[PDB]
Amino acid sequence: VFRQENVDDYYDTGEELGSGQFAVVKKCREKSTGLQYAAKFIKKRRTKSSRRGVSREDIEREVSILKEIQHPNVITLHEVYENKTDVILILELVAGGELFDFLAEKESLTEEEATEFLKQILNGVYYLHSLQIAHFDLKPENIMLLDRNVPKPRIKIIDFGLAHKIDFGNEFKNIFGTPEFVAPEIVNYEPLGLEADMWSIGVITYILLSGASPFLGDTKQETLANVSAVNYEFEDEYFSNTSALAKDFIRRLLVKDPKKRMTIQDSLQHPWIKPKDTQQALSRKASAVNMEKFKKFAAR
Repeated sequence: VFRQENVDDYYDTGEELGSGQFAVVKKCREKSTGLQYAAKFIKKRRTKSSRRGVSREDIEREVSILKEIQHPNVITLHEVYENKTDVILILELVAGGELFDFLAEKESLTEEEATEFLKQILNGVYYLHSLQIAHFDLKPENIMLLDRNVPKPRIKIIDFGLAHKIDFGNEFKNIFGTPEFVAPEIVNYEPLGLEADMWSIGVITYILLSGASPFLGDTKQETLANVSAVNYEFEDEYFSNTSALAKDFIRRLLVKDPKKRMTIQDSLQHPWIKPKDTQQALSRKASAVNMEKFKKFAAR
């Protein structure tokens, strides 16, 4: 059971900010404080038999995950309402748009500058994993900015509709997510855990440095074969001004066996992320993101 009052008693709701299949997001303003939020209206599935709406079980999972988390790089739940047909999540307002679109507006980006945005994603996932929460849905459109018009912008990780508590005593298996971004164990209906987020971080980093999707094929089913076999390459047309350390980073994340894939702790320590000496910090300032190609990717 959630707040029963009419959301309109405490909030002035405004214009639409987007819409998944089962949700509408509007801008809103809390009457008692004048602060701005965003109200996500999730459609309740009313009859078990129905394909429309979201089950109570899926909403309660999202909400109790969201209630549980408090960190500068993940989105904050303010408050939760419900009525006959919806569950209404009052969420923090993330106004800066997708990180990839903002990066596409620069004249260039060194591997050094890129690592500073990526450190923010790494910190968010670090916090999550330390609470045994797997996001299960990391992809660029879920990496946002609080505010784009400031010196050093803050990354916000959004969208917990797929997130789960990993419980030590029981396998979790499922197929879900976007084919280009999901790990092999997801594709193959094998046991899942925190390692899937690590594979998605690999896919994101690859795209950030090159503007190419590592596993994207000509049809959905080709993309899945690509993922499952770990069929990827660093082709020179894309990666020829990309350092050895960045390549090694991606390679330790894009790995079929999840027990052998890098952990979140391991990756905060990797020498691409934390240089150990002058040669390593040099060649990271010296290396550039492939900007011409990258811009094209955020353009599609």
